[PDB]
Amino acid sequence: QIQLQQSGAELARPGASVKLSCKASGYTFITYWIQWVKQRPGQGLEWIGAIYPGDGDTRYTQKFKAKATLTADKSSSTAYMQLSTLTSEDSAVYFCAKGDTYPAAMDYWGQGTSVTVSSASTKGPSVFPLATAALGCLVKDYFPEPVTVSWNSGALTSGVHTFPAVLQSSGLYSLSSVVTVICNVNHKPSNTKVDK
Amino acid sequence: IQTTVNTLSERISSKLEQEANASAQTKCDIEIGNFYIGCNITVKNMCSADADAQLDAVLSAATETYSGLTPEQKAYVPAMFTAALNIQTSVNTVVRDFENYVKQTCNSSAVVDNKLKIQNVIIDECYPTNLEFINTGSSKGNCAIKALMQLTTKATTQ
Amino acid sequence: DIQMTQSPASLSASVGETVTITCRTSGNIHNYLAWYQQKQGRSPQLLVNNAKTLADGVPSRFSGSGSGTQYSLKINSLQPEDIGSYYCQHFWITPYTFGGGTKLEIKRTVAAPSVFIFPPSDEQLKSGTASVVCLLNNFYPREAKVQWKVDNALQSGNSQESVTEQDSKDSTYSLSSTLTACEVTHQGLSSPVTKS
Repeated sequence: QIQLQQSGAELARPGASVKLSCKASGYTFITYWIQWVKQRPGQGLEWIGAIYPGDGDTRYTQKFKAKATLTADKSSSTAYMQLSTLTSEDSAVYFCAKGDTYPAAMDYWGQGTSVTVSSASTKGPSVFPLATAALGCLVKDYFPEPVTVSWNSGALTSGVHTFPAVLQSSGLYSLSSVVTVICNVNHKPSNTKVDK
Repeated sequence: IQTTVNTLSERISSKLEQEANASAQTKCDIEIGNFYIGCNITVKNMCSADADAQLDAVLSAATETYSGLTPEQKAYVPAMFTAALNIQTSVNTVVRDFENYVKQTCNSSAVVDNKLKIQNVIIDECYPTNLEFINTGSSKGNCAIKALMQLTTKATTQ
Repeated sequence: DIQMTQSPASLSASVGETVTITCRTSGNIHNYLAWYQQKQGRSPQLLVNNAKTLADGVPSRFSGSGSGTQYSLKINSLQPEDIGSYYCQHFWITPYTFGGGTKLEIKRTVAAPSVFIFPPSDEQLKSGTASVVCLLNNFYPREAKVQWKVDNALQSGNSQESVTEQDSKDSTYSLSSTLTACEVTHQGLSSPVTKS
């Protein structure tokens, strides 16, 4: 019923700016506060702040009062978070989440936007295959994160192990996905949809 | 008993029209929706737009009404706190205790960040006493009005 | 400003054991407190609201208790689907803060790796790159050693490895190592299995 759609994976440049969009659907977007949380990779949850789409009222954590500007468009039912002066500590996942008539707890959560701030260039994955028996896909040389892997357009779920990617010394990323018993690799930041 | 309740509503309406400069014709940001409970419930809009000033006037009205209370009437007040707020006190600390309760409660995110326009007020018990809810126009202001209304009702249970 | 100490930061336990996570506040927060569960690479999901109230769809083994400065999320009958991170969050007064997080993991019986090896696919060779992949599938004690020996020579500084998080269906781990023979050492095998 209630769905929060978030903007797709972005590559940001250091010291520049990025704008994140949270499209609400399934409720009166104008009567409930929206909240934003940041999670640095492998770290805990950070409360950024909250906007009240009707009033337009905002509350902020001090730390982010310089980094993040919360806005909302009632006509579109989209909340916006704007990130400025992008350091490396802004490389994180940002979540929007519906609250109540006061901010309160976040009961419905958006999927999250992965923001990588970097000078390097986007590069699409090369998907190399691999041979109960184990078969697999190698997703080599891609940037930024993340890549999604599915097997048989989602038919194959059991026995799948998609691994945490590794940062090859070049600064490009690699991961392998295997299943024991054709694989669909997606890389939004380079709009790649290889299905080996 | 009700004679005391009337003083309170008078003093709240006066102290409010003076320090908070409110009138029965001022626009209400927060309007009372429904009031639920031999007791007679009425709502009086005495609205304004400056919450902190409203809260300060409600407390000076309750302070004055309490201090005016006779020695016997005062001795009865400690029981009402426990019954209405699950908080203990004494005839020499009621005032300060009431103001911490309010300061703490009426500055909670569910009070001050609540963007709800129509507010409902519900009270369990009441014993032909006429009760008046002064809608102050703010969640903070009405929060203290609700706190006094809880003490007033569990007072009419004697 | 309300501060939130959550303890412990890690827990292990056997299926069916009961598990408790504590959140401690600098001030009284009058039960304006939520618990969330986060499964690997997913959004947080609300578990308990207003300290004690369970959310919709949340199973009966989750419980929440607490007074003014001390709140607890209890899991009687710990299940393998419960693997993940758990956070608390107060909403007593803006600004909202989170807890540090608890990482729940499951103790189970020792399970030996299944080892498979993959030869650099022809396409990768064509591109002047040769990655050889070693996969350990479903072992329990996460502690593992993959040694690389091509031409029976212990290679070094040329391998990258990657582990998964515990599988909810087995409570096991999986491992992938890349070289750009593998000797597997684990406390569920006797002599280190070597595939080449």
